[PDB]
Amino acid sequence: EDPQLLVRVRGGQLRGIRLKAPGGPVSAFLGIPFAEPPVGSRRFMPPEPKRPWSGVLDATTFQNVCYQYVDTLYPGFEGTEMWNPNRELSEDCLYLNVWTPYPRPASPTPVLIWIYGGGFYSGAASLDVYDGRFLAQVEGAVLVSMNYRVGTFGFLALPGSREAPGNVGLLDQRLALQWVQENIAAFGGDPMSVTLFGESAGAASVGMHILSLPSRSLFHRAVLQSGTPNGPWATVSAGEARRRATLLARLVGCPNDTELIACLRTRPAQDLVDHEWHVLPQESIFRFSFVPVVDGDFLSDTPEALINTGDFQDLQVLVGVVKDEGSYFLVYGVPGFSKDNESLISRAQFLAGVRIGVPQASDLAAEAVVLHYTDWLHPEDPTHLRDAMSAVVGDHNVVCPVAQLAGRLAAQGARVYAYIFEHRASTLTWPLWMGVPHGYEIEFIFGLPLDPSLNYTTEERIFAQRLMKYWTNFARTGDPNDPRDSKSPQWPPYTTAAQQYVSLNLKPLEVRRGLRAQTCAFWNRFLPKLLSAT
Amino acid sequence: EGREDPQLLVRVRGGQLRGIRLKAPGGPVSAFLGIPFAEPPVGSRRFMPPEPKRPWSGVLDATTFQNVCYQYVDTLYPGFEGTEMWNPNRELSEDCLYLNVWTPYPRPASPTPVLIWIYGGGFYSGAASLDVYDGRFLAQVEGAVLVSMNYRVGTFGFLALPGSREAPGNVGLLDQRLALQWVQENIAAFGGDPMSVTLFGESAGAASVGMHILSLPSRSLFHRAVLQSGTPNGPWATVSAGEARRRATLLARLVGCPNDTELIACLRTRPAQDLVDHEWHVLPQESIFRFSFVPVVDGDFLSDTPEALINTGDFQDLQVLVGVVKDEGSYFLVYGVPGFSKDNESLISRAQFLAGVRIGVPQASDLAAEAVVLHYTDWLHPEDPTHLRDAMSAVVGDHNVVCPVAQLAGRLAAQGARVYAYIFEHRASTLTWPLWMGVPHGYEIEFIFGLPLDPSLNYTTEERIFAQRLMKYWTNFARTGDPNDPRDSKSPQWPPYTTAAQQYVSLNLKPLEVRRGLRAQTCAFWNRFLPKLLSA
Ligand SMILES: C[N+](C)(C)CCCCCCCCCC[n+]1c(-c2ccccc2)c2cc(N)ccc2c2ccc(N)cc21
Ligand SMILES: C[N+](C)(C)CCCCCCCCCC[n+]1c(-c2ccccc2)c2cc(N)ccc2c2ccc(N)cc21
Ligand SMILES: *[C@@H]1O[C@H](CO[C@@H]2O[C@@H](C)[C@@H](O)[C@@H](O)[C@@H]2O)[C@@H](O)[C@H](O)[C@H]1NC(C)=O
Ligand SMILES: *[C@@H]1O[C@H](CO)[C@@H](O)[C@H](O)[C@H]1NC(C)=O
Ligand SMILES: *[C@@H]1O[C@H](CO)[C@@H](O)[C@H](O)[C@H]1NC(C)=O
Ligand SMILES: [Cl-]
Ligand SMILES: [Cl-]
Repeated sequence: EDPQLLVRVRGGQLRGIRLKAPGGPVSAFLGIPFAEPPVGSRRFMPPEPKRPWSGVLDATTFQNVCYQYVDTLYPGFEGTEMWNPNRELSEDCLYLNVWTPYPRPASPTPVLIWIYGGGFYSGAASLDVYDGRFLAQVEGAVLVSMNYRVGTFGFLALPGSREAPGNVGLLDQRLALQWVQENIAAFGGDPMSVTLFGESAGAASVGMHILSLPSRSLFHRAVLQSGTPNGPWATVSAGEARRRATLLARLVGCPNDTELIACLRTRPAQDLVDHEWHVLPQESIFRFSFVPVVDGDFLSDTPEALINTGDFQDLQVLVGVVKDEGSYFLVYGVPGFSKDNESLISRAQFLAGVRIGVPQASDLAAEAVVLHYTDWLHPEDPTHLRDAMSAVVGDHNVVCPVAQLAGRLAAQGARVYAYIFEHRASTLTWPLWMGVPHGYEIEFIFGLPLDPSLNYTTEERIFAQRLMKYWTNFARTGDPNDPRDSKSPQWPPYTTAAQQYVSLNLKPLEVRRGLRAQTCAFWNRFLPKLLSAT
Repeated sequence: EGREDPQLLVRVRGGQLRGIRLKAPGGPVSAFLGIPFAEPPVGSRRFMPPEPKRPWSGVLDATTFQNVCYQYVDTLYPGFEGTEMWNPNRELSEDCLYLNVWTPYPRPASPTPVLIWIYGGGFYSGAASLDVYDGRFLAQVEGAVLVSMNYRVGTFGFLALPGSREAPGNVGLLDQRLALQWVQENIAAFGGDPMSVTLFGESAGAASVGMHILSLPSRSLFHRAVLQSGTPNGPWATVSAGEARRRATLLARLVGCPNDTELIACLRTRPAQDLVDHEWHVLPQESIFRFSFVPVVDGDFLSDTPEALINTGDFQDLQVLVGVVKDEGSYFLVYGVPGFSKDNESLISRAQFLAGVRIGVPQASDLAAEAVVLHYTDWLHPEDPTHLRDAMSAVVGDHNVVCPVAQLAGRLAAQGARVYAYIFEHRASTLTWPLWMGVPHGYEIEFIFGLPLDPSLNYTTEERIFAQRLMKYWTNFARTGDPNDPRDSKSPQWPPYTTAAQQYVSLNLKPLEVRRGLRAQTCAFWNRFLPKLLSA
């Protein structure tokens, strides 16, 4: 045995495993259950806390991945496989993971809680890019990551019903957060300093915890990477959720809510996943079938209303985007795009792409988008049109929604820091035209380049160390700047006045002003006004 | 005759004329001023098409400028050179259809290309006798034969009751056309080549030139054209027959008048000054860069809207030179946008900006106005007074001149014409308007005409060299349809404007510089998006 790998939490004893990190050992407690398996009659229902266990629970291996659709667009392709489940799929998946320095910290250490992305229909805390050993070893951080239900299992809703209230996947995350308040101290973590961070749907999830009162007492700071609670894809109305739920029911042979849900519960998991994608209202990209719902409960109102009228006085937030938020999504549905060629498109393909990229847009609105992104000096140039289609998708779904959030949070009392990540991993396997795709800053924040066997450049390894510092400094103090180091340059807070943000790349920090200011004014101020009349 | 300068006696279709020998910096020039080309359009001729001037007896004296067409006189800034320089400099009268001719002295031995100037003034003012349109420099230095004509403005030249016989509209344009025919028939007597006539004009004059390009009967009277800061298409150069009818009958009511015959007959009994006194009271909304009586789409002179005509016209054998000045809109702001004055910096608030936009784009809906505001707002400093002031200027300039010009250059180029484009960026050292206005509408004219060559005018030496360059460009273009000088490979060339490369040059003290895209993004907003917003 080894007293450093043995811990006692409210539900019982656990035994972790000593793991090897480039510069030393780390303690890892993997696959800890935080809820009763949400199986059988518990499908679609809120999670219940895990009942106490006897003996020493083995926490040396990752638990199962929540049941979800598996990507098959590019079989054998590293670029896609790296996001696919790396453990058995099962509805019994509510487990979390903890990494801590070895030996366990002498004094309470700030805690970082990761919430993965995957459009609310996929993902898992066991993926290699979320490996928390690096942050634990190098920065002495206590890192936690939980699995939460996705797809229909976590978000199918029949608003108002008792058996399928919606947002249970968000409640899974919340329960994991409560578990941290109650047990993290046993691992040397400071429950009084918990920072949530996540990417994409994970970022939107973090945003939702910021906007839901019951979550606010479970964390202190937040980081949203390439994702927000507001925006066109992160939420749906109660009406739209009901529509999709009943439509999915129909597609699988079911059928009063109770009856419908009861029948949905008798169906095999893969049956539900098989039809998940057939409930989307129009042909589109960056749209997901089962996502959080404005239930008037977890979310008292739309994220839009909540961020416009919220008081964020004592909150510190770090937000940012990658250089090419939209490239990735284009190959999943826009005619003319592929990872295998340059994807130089025609102007016609561009107008077609926009209708798919902004599925909710009227013809006039679509026209405005086209006229705004067309480069009138080279209106027919294939390369510009291709890069413009990427920008439309990235701006509409991430950048502008992020600019919007940064602005409201800053205007309403929060301390905000913003960035744009611009370094493309030397090991990226997607084509060059995609630039720095959605999700590729993660491996750097988690510190993977510090693993010699991964073949990153020496520069990349120094870069990752910088980023890890920023994130952990932010977790420690609510300020990413190094408290002691007297000449940086400094990363200034983001404000509505100066709108300052920094570029994260191999070069030293560079301060810039206005995050796609003109273009986001188009998306955030004009387009809305357009559709509410037309 | 007997003792007179034999070089100043000339005969034209209507009779004998005696000109005057004038002095130009580098030598003498011949000037024939105040030649009548039409019967005085007075009394029962008011509002009617011009009739050719009947022959006269004896030697008509053509040594001084004739009357200025009856028009509104600006008094916004009494005593101010900036405004006075455009005011009438001869007696006002409805008897005003006269033209002027400048030629080298002695008159050219072989046929010389002819340049015909058509003045601007929003179709409500102007005169060919203003100092900035003095043709002596172009005649003396480039050996050009320059002609300029007065044409009726305001109600006298554009009030129309479409379909009627007594006030068909566009008579001011017909006055111009009659002067062009007069040139075809008589310019040879002065040594001008009737087979090489280039029309050039600025603002309403440029719009006029554009309308001659779009009206078949005028096409046989000229060969090349220059449009400076103006176009026949755009929001101010024309009105629909319905709108002209409305304005004319409203003006009729305002002066006590009331069937078209009755109305027009009553209008003809009214004193000229009474018509001018109510001219401005017929505009549909509060606005700037909008004029009461302008060319009407009558389905005659203009068979269709200038927009339709430039989109479907064949401009195969046409060479055109077009351009704008650096700050087309500044000037207009002081005539109606609250917060703007020539006497202070005109730093404005964001609220004043939104209000200025409603006045500057008077025909825009609330949604359209918001679109303009959102497009011109600098979101990094949305409240900065200086940027707002400069943005208000840009809105007015782009909507009324720059984008309409870009639209025109594009259609002409795509449809067979040879087009050359420029942006004039030099501010006269002698300008009396405040610095914030930059290079205002109309201030490139004194340079094209060569005034800086006159020592007494106090222009800098560089300005004088600049003027000489411009005169060369314009006359080269008039001679060959190409502004470039064949005997000179050093000076960078001025490339034609094409839909593909969209090249145009900057005209300033520096040597020519080629640029691409004339306000391409912003004009796409005005020319492609705003309209579509309108179709809903
Ligand atoms: C009116 N009505 C609803 C009847 C028809 C209207 C068409 C709207 C649906 C389009 C959804 C966007 C394409 C996504 N899309 C589809 C799909 C869904 C419906 C139609 C065509 C394709 C897909 C389908 C299956 N079975 C399995 C995997 C995938 C898939 C996987 C990943 C991903 N990112 C997108 C995907
Ligand atoms: C529907 N209803 C008729 C009841 C109201 C609509 C009237 C709005 C018209 C505003 C015209 C823009 C200001 C021009 N504007 C006006 C004027 C016209 C109407 C109302 C207020 C001012 C002016 C007035 C007089 N008497 C004499 C000279 C000038 C003037 C002179 C030069 C210039 N460039 C512009 C000028
Ligand atoms: C600039 O001027 C605008 C127009 O006001 C006129 O000019 C000023 C200088 C005074 O002489 C006044 O009597 C005139 O009516 C003003 O509306 C504007 O506020 C002025 N700008 C500022 C803020 O100084
Ligand atoms: C790229 O491949 C896609 C599908 O494989 C195809 O539709 C498109 O035309 C190709 N583009 C190029 C660069 O040829
Ligand atoms: C030109 O300058 C002279 C010398 O100062 C002055 O007497 C004259 O009035 C000026 N004339 C002009 C055009 O301003
Ligand atoms: Cl005016
Ligand atoms: Cl006025």
